[PDB]
Amino acid sequence: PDREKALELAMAQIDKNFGKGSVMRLGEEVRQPISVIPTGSISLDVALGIGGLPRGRVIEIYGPESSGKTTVALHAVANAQAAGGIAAFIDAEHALDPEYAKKLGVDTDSLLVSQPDTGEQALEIADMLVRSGALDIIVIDSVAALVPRAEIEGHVGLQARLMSQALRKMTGALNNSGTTAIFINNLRETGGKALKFYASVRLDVRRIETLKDGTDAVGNRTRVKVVKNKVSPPFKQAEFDILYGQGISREGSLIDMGVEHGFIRKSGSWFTYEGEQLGQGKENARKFLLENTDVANEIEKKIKEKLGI
Ligand SMILES: Nc1ncnc2c1ncn2[C@H]1C[C@H](O)[C@@H](COP(=O)(O)OP(=O)(O)OP(=O)(O)O)O1
Repeated sequence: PDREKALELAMAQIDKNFGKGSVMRLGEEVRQPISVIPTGSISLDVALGIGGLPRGRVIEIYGPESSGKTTVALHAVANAQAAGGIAAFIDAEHALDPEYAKKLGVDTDSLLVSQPDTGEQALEIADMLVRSGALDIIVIDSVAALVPRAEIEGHVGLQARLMSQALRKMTGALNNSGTTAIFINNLRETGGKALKFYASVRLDVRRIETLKDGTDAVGNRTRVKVVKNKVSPPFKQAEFDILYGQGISREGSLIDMGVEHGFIRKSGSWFTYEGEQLGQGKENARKFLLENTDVANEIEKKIKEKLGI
């Protein structure tokens, strides 16, 4: 009684019992469900397997201070908006900057922003906003800031239940609503034990290295390791460039990928897309595509095919 056919026989018994991707073969490039939201990072998009954050899924983006977490999230908001979506930001950090947001594609003016007082009020006005079935994406700034009713008033219990409760009720909510929920986490190098088991995707955003280009510093090179993923196979990672005051670099992203995929070449550190050269050094080819969007288009259109959709 053949293993191969005796494995899938039962391995299939599992999905049917515990969900879609409860058991995946790290090798499979399967792709049966989409309605995903581009993260504006072609590299991270593919690393996700479904070319973006699955909608209707609770997502967690954790990492140290100044890693790129929120930038990605706002980048998520930018797209879900630019496609006729309604985005809500449950600010509890009071740090969000419109000026930087708007410069990334966020229709600030028409962005719902609620500034809770208690961790409970936050998780409510959020779970409640989700139920209205109007939102497409909702991101919550600072899982840390979500402090309970008391504490704010006066070991003795924990907030980590405040998360299990609202998450229990809210996880099933956005499930049949199609509203993807981003939760932003932080520095340790609590309630994070409940979210770690609900998120259908959990990204680990660490700032791999500092971008310079001969002046002071512009942005940073960020690396993201999708450690949990129930839509596609996990453990894949991606890198990209985040320029100070401009966001993620689509242009420079097309290059990193362009070459890693053999569409552009590198003789003497001189990037060139078949026949016509771009320039020496990366920060210069980035400045090349930054002007001619046609040449960058076909390059974006060539990589779009080379991989899953
Ligand atoms: N308001 C802004 N104006 C200009 N550049 C900014 C602004 N906010 C952030 N940046 C740039 C410089 C930061 O080094 C870079 C990455 O920061 P961010 O992507 O905000 O990190 P982060 O999201 O991991 O930190 P946090 O824990 O607060 O979410 O974005």
